[PDB]
Amino acid sequence: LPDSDVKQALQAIPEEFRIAVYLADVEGFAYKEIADIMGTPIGTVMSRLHRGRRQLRGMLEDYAR
Repeated sequence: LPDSDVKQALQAIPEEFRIAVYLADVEGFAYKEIADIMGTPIGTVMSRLHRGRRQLRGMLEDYAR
């Protein structure tokens, strides 16, 4: 999306969602591999990705002057 102003949006999000989002959307990991990394049910990984992307969307919307 924007610049690596991303590390900075992401850091504004709770740790749990932030890691799911970084791993999925910055690093390109598969939800099943992220479930291994995080040691959580894949369905938990998905729920954090949704909450996490929800917030994120909320920021780049604000970044519409």
